[PDB]
Amino acid sequence: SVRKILRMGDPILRKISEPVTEDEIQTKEFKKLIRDMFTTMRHAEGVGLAAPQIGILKQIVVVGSEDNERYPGTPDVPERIILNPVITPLTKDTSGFWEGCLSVPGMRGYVERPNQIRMQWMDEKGNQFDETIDGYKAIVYQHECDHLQGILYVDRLKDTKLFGFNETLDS
Amino acid sequence: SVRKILRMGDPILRKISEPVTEDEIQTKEFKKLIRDMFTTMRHAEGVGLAAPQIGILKQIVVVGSEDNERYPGTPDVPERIILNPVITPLTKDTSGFWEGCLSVPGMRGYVERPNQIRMQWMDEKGNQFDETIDGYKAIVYQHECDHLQGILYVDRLKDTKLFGFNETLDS
Ligand SMILES: CCCCC[C@H](CC(=O)NO)C(=O)N[C@H](C(=O)N1CCC[C@H]1CO)C(C)C
Ligand SMILES: CCCCC[C@H](CC(=O)NO)C(=O)N[C@H](C(=O)N1CCC[C@H]1CO)C(C)C
Ligand SMILES: [Zn+2]
Ligand SMILES: [Zn+2]
Repeated sequence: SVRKILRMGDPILRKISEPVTEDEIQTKEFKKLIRDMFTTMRHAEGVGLAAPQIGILKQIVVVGSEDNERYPGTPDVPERIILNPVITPLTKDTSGFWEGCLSVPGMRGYVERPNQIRMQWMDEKGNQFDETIDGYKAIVYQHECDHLQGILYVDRLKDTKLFGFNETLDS
Repeated sequence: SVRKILRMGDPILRKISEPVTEDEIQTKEFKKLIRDMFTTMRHAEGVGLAAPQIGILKQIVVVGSEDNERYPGTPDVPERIILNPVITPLTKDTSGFWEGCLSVPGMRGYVERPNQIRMQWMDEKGNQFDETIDGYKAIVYQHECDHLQGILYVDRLKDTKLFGFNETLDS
């Protein structure tokens, strides 16, 4: 099923989501959340989603793009569940990008983030990873990992001049 | 008649509007602009408006809120034309306030501006003033005068946490 997405302004979006236990991942309730998250993300045509975005303060992320409409210039991201992620920048180099949050509808803003990061997470199965990510994925990943710390891209705008509504940025 | 209002993102909103000549104020075309600005502001239920907001880069402002049946908690702002305004802060004291711009629809943000300023302008008749303004008016005035220097309140947000959509801030 599809859940409602919290819009910027609601304080839930600024609170810190907490860890997921090695037990919760087996609860029937959990499996349903994931499903919802996905079904929810897919609906709004997003590339990722964070538990809080729907109201749950748990370190749970969902990514993956179904190689579809809009973005015929945006690479793909494999479906995957990210739990209790922890990131570390590897370089001071930056890659600019116009981000848009689902919680901040109709607006995009220019945001520079590091382009080489070491992330450590865990999947629905319990396998723990520790690889080094780069390019677009790192961007996605970082954006999502931010919500877990109660942070929206708007907090990182390089220059407020470079921020506006889609309707008019496309002109 | 009513004119269209530029939304944040359009670059016109970031360019510097230029002065109005002692002649332009007599042009029949001018008088029409004013009428339009007002009729426009009145429609969107605003307290003020700047030429650029409708597409004209001329230092022209329009203010005015009579029967405050719309917004209570605030003073009255008498109808008036402000031309070629120049402000100077008089104190370092600040007064907080949740501003909303017509160019940034459906959103408010907390903004602290000085509360004692010396403004100098000129009216449709050509009379030049130089008085010291304070309280809510100064806020309005400063807000409006900002749009002439190509600045939106969003540029002055105290803390990005304190910024969101009306729909959800009223909770
Ligand atoms: C680095 C993360 C990239 C964006 C992630 C968001 C999902 C989100 O809001 N997470 O919190 C998204 O799908 N955003 C879309 C977006 O801004 N996109 C999708 C393709 C790239 C970019 C537009 O250039 C909007 C249109 C819904
Ligand atoms: C500094 C306050 C002056 C605001 C001027 C704007 C008009 C504007 O955006 N001009 O550029 C306005 O009407 N703003 C309204 C606004 O923010 N108001 C109106 C009453 C006080 C304040 C919020 O309550 C919006 C909500 C329509
Ligand atoms: Zn987001
Ligand atoms: Zn404004």
